[PDB]
Amino acid sequence: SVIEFGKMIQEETDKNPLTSYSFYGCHCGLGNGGKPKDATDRCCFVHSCCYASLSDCSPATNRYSYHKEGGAIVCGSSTPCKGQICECDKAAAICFKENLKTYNKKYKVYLRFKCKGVSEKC
Repeated sequence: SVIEFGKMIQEETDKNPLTSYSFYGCHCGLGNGGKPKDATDRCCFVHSCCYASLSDCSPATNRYSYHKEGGAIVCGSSTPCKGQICECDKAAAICFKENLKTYNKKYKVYLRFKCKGVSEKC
């Protein structure tokens, strides 16, 4: 579910998930199309490809089981949907953290009409 995703983002990046990441560049959140802007936008791309692949699981609503024990996020659900959604959410949150060193505040609320250029096959 998205609030679990939100928590993971917080722990890794220390930024507020909705105001930092929901409207970032071309491919964060509801980000339809356009060439990715930077490593962060790309983190967001791969996470969409992650979620679409799990469409049946309803990844935005589906609560799973995870813990941040000893530096790492461990995905502790047994069943596939919950097993894999968590993996996606982790995969992104750690992606953001290691790409903070180029987090660009002028992409935070990016005007997406500037995200022109043919779409990216998942």
